[PDB]
Amino acid sequence: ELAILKEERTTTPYLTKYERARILGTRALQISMNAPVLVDIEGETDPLQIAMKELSQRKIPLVIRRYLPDGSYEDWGCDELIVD
Amino acid sequence: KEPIIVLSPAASSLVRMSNVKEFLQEGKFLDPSKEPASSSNLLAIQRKSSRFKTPIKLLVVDNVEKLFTKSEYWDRVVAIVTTGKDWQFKNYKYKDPQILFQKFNGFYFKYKGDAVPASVKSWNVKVLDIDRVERFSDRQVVEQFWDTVENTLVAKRYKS
Amino acid sequence: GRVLLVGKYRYHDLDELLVEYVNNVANKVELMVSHDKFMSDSLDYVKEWLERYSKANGNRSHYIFTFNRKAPGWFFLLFKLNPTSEIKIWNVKALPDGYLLANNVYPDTNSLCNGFKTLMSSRR
Amino acid sequence: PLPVNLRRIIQNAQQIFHLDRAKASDLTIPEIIHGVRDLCKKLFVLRGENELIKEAQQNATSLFQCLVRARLATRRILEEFRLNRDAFEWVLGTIEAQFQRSLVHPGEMVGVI
Amino acid sequence: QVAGLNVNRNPKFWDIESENRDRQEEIDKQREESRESRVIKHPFFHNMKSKE
Amino acid sequence: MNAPDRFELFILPDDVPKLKITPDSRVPNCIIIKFEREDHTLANLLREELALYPDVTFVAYKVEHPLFANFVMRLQTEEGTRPKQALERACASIINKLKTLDHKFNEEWNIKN
Repeated sequence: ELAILKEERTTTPYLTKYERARILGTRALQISMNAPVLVDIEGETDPLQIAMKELSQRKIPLVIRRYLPDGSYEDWGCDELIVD
Repeated sequence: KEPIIVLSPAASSLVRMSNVKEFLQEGKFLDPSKEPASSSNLLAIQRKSSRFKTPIKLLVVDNVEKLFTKSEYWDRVVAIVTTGKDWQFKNYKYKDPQILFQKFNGFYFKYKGDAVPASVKSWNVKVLDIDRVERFSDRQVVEQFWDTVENTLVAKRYKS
Repeated sequence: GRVLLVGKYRYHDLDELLVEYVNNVANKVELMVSHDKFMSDSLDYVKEWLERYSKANGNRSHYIFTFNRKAPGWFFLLFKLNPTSEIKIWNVKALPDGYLLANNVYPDTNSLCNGFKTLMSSRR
Repeated sequence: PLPVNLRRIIQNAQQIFHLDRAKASDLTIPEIIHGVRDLCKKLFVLRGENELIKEAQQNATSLFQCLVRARLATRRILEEFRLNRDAFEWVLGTIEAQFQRSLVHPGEMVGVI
Repeated sequence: QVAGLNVNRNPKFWDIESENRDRQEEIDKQREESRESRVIKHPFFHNMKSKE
Repeated sequence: MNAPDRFELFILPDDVPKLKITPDSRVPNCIIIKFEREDHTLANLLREELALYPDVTFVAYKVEHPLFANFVMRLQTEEGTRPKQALERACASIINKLKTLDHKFNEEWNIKN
């Protein structure tokens, strides 16, 4: 009902800076709470740096839910949003 | 005698023998992981430049063990592509990376936004960035690479 | 792991291991296949062909190479001195530096053949 | 004040591709016309196939399209800037990407700003 | 000092066999552990069986 | 309250080496030397002595921050000469200059006493 189908999604296909910041913060917190890491870590130790490395490779297992003003929403995977 | 361009046989290299021709010559970048592996370790490419009246023919070599029996071949080397790995240089003319990189042009290809390896930052090599999504900048990156290579070729007074 | 071991061979990363071991082994396997004395068919067919060729050419000793289907990465060296001599099979391992036969490393297929002939002459 | 600086893009292209020298361009006129015409339809401010959405999208970029067509005219490209082909696709791609990067981000608290 | 109790374990009135059997049951339970899969990031790495 | 101890300007901690040398791989035959608990007094002397050697092609130094007592020096010699040998030659030469200066001053002072 409220969910919007993937074919009719009309929001921007890019990761906004607020979404990028929130995704990085959440992923860093989750990694700091011993969540599995989906990318190989060479010598990195900072959770924020690991989160940025995951984001650059489109490996973050999170979904953005963008709320339209009327209450409907669109679910975008972080692996399908374009990041600068 | 055609000049030689040396590529890293590492599997993590963004430029391999499979996609080197379409990248350096045609200017279009393809992901080498999806491309099938190339059986031939020798390839020839053509470069068109405003600095030269005629296109230049160059030889691309992945492994120098079977193609660098003579020392005079090292005089033809105009570019070296490395993945930041020390073990590439076990059989090279200068087994130490530093001296090799002051005596030869070193290039490292990385995706835009990725962090440079520590050994690469400690070496005298150029850094070339390829965007993951937009494909119009591939020609620009190739142009930078060829600008450096052509500067080296003109400095060597090569005849074509 | 920071250190990788394949038998006595020691490597430091997956790419180093791959390039130094697997590529060299594949090149040596191709050289063995491209060699004039190679036959990839079944072992029984190889034995039959060797028997026929020895019977037709009983003035010389004939040796051929074939795949070791039971032990991957190896090769069976079947040689028959004469039609009256039994077919003897020797084990050859495809190593990065060459071929291991009778605990001896031969850089190329021709060197392996020369070493096999020298071993036969010395043991004779 | 208008988005994406066109003069900077053009001189960057000239420096990148070495567009000096009296060399003749290989850029055909139909390529210029069709490239600029197609570029003036990829400046997405609003997504969607709705007719009212398309009308709003066309309205939102009128001044910028006027700027782009003023700069990337056929005579100016062939004579004043002397771009070749590769420079031309590079300029078009850069214009599109920079315009996409210059949009406002949903979630701005523009009232406080 | 583990079996510090002085309970008479006479086989006539004590089922030594049952207590022993339960003892290997609980010891095998202690031996029981858990294992999980391994995840590696490499272009030529694939989580497949030998036949796969 | 937060003022550091004054003896930290010249007293060297046990775990801190007086002199750390690391190569500079960007250019051939170059090293970076980090002097601890030193300042312009030694640095300027060494720099101006080394600048006169024909086999030294680049010498410089900088004090990163006045509140920390250390300086870092960049030295880069010709192909034949190792930079550390040039640094040793500079030190010995300045020592000889100071020695002859002291001898001459003593002679003059005795004459004019």
